[PDB]
Amino acid sequence: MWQQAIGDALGITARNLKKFGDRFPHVSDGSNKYVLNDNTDWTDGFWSGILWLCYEYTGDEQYREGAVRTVASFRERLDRFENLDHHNIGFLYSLSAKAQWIVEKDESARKLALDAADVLMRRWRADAGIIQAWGPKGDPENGGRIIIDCLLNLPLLLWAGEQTGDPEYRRVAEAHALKSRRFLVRGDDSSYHTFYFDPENGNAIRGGTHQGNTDGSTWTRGQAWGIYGFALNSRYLGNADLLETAKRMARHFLARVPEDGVVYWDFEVPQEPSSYRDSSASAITACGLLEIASQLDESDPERQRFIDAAKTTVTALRDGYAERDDGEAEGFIRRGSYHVRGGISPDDYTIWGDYYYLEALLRLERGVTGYWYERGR
Ligand SMILES: CC(=O)N[C@@H]1[C@@H](O[C@@H]2OC(C(=O)O)=C[C@H](O)[C@H]2O)[C@@H](O)[C@@H](CO)O[C@H]1O
Repeated sequence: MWQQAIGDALGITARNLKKFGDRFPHVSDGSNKYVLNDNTDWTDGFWSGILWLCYEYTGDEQYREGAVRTVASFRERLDRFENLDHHNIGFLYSLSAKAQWIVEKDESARKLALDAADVLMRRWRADAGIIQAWGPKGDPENGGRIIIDCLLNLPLLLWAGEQTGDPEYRRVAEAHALKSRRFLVRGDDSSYHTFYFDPENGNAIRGGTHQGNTDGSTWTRGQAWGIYGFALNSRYLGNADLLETAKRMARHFLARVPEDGVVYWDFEVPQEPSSYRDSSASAITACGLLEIASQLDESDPERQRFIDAAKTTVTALRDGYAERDDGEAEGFIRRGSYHVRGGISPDDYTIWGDYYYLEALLRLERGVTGYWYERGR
């Protein structure tokens, strides 16, 4: 039921690895070909994650060799501090360096991940009690802003905390997670994309977005980041409240899935066929659902209900958005959207979409849970 889907992904990945060389895929832009970069964006780690997933499934060394090469690329990126002045250090190094340590216990990868965790830690603003999303410290407009995406970048810190025994990692991680729950999540279980606090004291100011339709809409990927993100912090912290929030945001998402099973880019715009979609949001959510389920009690009937929703979602992605390995297609799933309001790849492949789509398949077929935490933790 999942072998066929995985099969096409494996084939597409093998071809890409040869085609791309040492370059990294980000998103497509009006075609079945990925636009590449020299490891300079926030999405580069997803390529690494895909390669490590393919290796774990097949045992095929060509995948492992490609992943190892990206790790070397990440060491260079880190020791040069190239475009890392943001919170996405987690997405970047959890799926690359920490991934290798999770897969084969490579001490060298472990240290790199730890090195990367230290840099991310210096993004914490004591006065505001948050981890700054974008820009250098004190940035006039972003110095006190947090984003729901950041929840997915906390696993790197939490993992490092357990690795080093340094309590500060978990302290700042839990604090930021709770702050996010109070201000980014809304009363109807929906969510804001970003939230602003007073840099001087950390007082709440306002919620808002630059990727969602309006400050008060629900950017589906934002919601997705929340679902999976809160569930991941929930696991590390053993926080029943964060888990509850994950489930709330999940149920909200599920009740707004359109007919073909894959969501539009924002829940608060007309849910019409001519509107852009965001397959990546559905992909992230499928993983979120499985993570939540994995934390529930067996007697919890909602557990199987989430697993089934995750399956239905992956199946929906497979039947309507997945690319068959036709020798040309470079992406796993179509119709992802990067920045709709901005006009940037609103109907294309997204490397993160591809990663979560595969992680979902690996979770469902082999019980392989990705690289957010140690296997068996
Ligand atoms: C480093 C940075 O700020 N990059 C911008 C992008 O931000 C990323 O967006 C997403 C996403 O899911 O789309 C996830 C990351 O958490 C976040 O840092 C994004 O805003 C993009 C839109 O055009 O612009 C980049 O500059």
